[PDB]
Amino acid sequence: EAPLTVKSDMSAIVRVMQLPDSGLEIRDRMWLKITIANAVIGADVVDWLYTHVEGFKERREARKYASSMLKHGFLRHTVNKITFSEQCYYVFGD
Repeated sequence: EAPLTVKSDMSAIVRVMQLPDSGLEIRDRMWLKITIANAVIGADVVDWLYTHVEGFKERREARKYASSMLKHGFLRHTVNKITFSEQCYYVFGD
């Protein structure tokens, strides 16, 4: 299992996914049948956590961690501030 589980340093989690050798990779993705130079959103961030590592009960606990990861401010959305969603392709933040 990945070097994480679920309670790993939120900042450490986002950092991992960012790593070009994590599995998710945040820089290039596909959506709507197009190609973007920076996409992932909580949706992908999740599929990764669960994929790369694990520890969450189910899709619930999983989505719970991802959301908590975004709120922390480790992710950037296109809304008022952040407010997780996992629907509108987003990009890490800082």
